[PDB]
Amino acid sequence: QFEDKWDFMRPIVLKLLRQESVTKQQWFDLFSDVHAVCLWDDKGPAKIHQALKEDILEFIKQAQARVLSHQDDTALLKAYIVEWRKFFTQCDILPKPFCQLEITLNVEDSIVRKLMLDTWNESIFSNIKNRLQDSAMKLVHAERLGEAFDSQLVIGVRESYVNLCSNPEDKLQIYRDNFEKAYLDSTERFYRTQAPSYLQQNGVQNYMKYADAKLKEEEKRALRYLETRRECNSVEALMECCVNALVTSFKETILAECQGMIKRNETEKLHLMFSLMDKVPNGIEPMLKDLEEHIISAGLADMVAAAETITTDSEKYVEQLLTLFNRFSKLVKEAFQDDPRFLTARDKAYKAVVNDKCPELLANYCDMLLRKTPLSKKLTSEEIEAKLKEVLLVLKYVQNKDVFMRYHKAHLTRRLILDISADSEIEENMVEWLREVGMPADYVNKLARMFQDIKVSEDLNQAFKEMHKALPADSVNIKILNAGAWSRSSEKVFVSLPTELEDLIPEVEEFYKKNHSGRKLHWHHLMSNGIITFKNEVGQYDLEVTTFQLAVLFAWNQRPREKISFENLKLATELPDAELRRTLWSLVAFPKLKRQVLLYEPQVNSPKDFTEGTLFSVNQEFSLIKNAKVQKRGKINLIGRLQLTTERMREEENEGIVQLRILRTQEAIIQIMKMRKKISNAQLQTELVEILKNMFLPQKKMIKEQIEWLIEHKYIRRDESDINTFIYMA
Amino acid sequence: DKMFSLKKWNAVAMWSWDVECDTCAICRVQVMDACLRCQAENDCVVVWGECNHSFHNCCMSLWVKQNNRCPLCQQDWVVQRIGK
Ligand SMILES: [Zn+2]
Ligand SMILES: [Zn+2]
Ligand SMILES: [Zn+2]
Repeated sequence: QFEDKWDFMRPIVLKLLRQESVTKQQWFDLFSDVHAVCLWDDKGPAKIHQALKEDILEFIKQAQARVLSHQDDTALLKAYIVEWRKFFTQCDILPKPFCQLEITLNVEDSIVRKLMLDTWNESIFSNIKNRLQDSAMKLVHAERLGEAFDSQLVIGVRESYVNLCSNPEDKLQIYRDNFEKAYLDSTERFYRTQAPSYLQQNGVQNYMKYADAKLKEEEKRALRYLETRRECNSVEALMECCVNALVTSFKETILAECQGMIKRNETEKLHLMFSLMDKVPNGIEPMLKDLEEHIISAGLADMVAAAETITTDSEKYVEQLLTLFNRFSKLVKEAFQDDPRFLTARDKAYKAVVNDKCPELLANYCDMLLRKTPLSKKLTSEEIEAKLKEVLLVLKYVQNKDVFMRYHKAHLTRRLILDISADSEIEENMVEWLREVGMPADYVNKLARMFQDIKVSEDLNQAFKEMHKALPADSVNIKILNAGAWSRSSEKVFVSLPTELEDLIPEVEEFYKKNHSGRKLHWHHLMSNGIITFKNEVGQYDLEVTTFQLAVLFAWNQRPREKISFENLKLATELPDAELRRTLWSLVAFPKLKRQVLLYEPQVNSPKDFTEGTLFSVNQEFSLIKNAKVQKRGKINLIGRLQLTTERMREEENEGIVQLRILRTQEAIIQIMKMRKKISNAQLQTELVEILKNMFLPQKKMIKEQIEWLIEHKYIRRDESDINTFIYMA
Repeated sequence: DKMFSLKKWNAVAMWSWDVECDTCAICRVQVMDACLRCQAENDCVVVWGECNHSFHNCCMSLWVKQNNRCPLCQQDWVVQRIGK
């Protein structure tokens, strides 16, 4: 029975419990006798645990004294650890001589081991415990103060907490519930005290740096003072606690810093913040907001202000938009570590910037860049393209893409009629560029067609340059264009031409008809221009003038000193007052000239100042002036704006767009209804918005009107039970 | 050797289909006047095809529903311009 075997076992058991030199023979004497106890004595398994409890307790009490006696908290832990190590060692050794006990009452689940761990707690680790913990925490505090005590003292304590609760059901019960708890009590307490002491005198960024540093140090302490054996998970929560207690609390001020850093593009300071506030469950999200706000505000501020100063300054419009894009793009790439959330905040905000709303201006601006303007003359062909390349972004954001393209195309048409592009390639680039934006092929293709048409027109031109030998063929360049596209309007300001031209046109028409049967010319003299040698008393100067001006000037070909009235010129040219006045004005008041082509009695400031009785004559003193000297020959342009885009044309294009929107909407409805035979207004409107999205945003009012039309014209019909539901008809 | 001796002329003109600026062809009212539907149930405006043929937008839209080709020739239809 137990009382027969235990007397031989105990001595050995004690040695196991005191970590003494248990011999192999003793290992087995005990082991064999352990089995005998459990087998022979029905209560053996219990008695052996009891005797063990007593033997264990004796050791534990010795250990307690060996630790407890040390009123010095650190000496205490040193002793604790020492005793602990011996204790733990036996915890893992004893179950071996006692396998038979553990099997009858698995050395891993060892009941004795449990009793040992429990006894340790009962006498030491759940009482001197108070000091074990206070000490460990004072030491953890020391590590935080800078008093980097030998980490092992706290680690040791933690190892004990963990091992004591090694029970597989909750291997971290004590550790987590008490050590991590205490850790946090000390962590938060320490830093809830120090984190403010820091900021109290330190700047926000200084604190933030300290804070993050503290967090890194805490990660190290977590690897040391806290457990690493397993995933732990709660250990992360502890880091979250550090953040919350310290950083999130402070976040209330850090976000103010965010806004400031954004305004100054202080990406490094904001970079730190990004990381720190990302850790803060409710920090980085407000930062997203701040970014969005600044970008939109910049639009409402920087973009809009620019637009007002810009008028025609395309470079600034373009660059300002793109400067903002890039300024903030950079910010996000650095300050916000290229994080998709900030990229999105930016994307949305900037989209607003772009739509904060007149693509028609952007179009005018692209024209300025593309064509040979004083603006474009300062740019290398590559720079012109580059600016546009960046503009791609703007247009992608622009909702009403059709607006931009309408105006752009209107400008292209003109550019190709007059050949006033910066160069040829920039035009080709622009077309491909629009494709790069992702713009509607309808417009982009038409632009491409404009170039193809010029090619065809020039084939014809060449024929005339070779055949007409009124003038020396070659001298004339005739562009016969596709009216359906090039005749942007029905504005055909017919003008009576010089004999040299009037006697040519019949041949142009003749030849044209002989090769273009079924076709009809539209003599768009308005866009026609040419060069005449201006014979003066002082010399011979070529003039680059409009066809209308040629007709005006024609009046004096054989009589330079005769006065011809405004009205007589009107008649000679068969012009309307509006155009006549404009062309005359240039002839008698073109900018930058020291000499005007025509002289006249009353003077004008602007075209409107001419009167029917205004007499004009040929400026026989006309000359290209150089260094204030009269040249014997030269060349002067008197066209300028006479052939350049007015509020009238701008509005005509505007309505044209509106009508296109209407037409496309109506067609889209039909297409949708063919696809889905019966759908709600919501479904219809949704699909319409999507289909037309790459051009513009459809308005429900317009859609409604198109629906009514389509109903009236039997393309669709309303559902008998729902006026919002439509059914394809016919 | 006249006062303004022609040296160069950059002539610009467009072309369209000849016959006469008459009727609409689908319908038949003057291309510049109201169309079968407006002038009767009273904005009938104009539309062009890449083929340079022009009709009232209202007449060519109705026709395109039977087949998407130009009434006069028979090439695939494509709006060139809606502007007047
Ligand atoms: Zn109509
Ligand atoms: Zn046709
Ligand atoms: Zn018609």
